[PDB]
Amino acid sequence: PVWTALFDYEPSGQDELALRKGDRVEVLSRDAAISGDEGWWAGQVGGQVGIFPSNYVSRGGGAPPIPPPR
Amino acid sequence: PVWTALFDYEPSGQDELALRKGDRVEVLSRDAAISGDEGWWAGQVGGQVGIFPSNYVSRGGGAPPIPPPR
Repeated sequence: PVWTALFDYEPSGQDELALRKGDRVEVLSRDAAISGDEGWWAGQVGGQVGIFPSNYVSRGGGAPPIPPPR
Repeated sequence: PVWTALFDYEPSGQDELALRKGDRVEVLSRDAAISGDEGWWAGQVGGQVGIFPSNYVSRGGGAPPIPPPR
C-alpha cells in the first residue's frame, strides 16, 4: 500500500512537509502524539520529512495496474 | 468532480493519451463505444485527446481541502 498526494500543499510552518500532486508520501506516523495535531500525519517525500494534512493524500498508487485489453 | 492519474501510463498506440501521476485528466467519455474498448476512457491532458486505461485514474481532485487546525 502507498499514499499519493492528490493536492499541492505549501508549508505555513517550518515543520510542515510540502506536497505536490502525485507525490508518493511515505507515511511515518498517523499518531497525533508525534505530529502534534489531530488530522496531521508525519511523512516523507523524497528526502524531506515533516507533517502534512492527512486529507491531502489518498491510499492508492504503488504498482501500476495491468491495463485492460485492446 | 475531478479525475487524477494515480500512476504513470506510457502510450503503446497512436490514439492513447500519456498520463503522469498527479495529472488532472478531463474525462470526455467513459463509453466503450467511443473509446473502442471496455475499461478504456477518452480524455484530455495537456491539450491532447485520446484514450487511457480507466484503472489509472481516481475521482478526486478539485479544490484543495481545508487543512486541520494546528
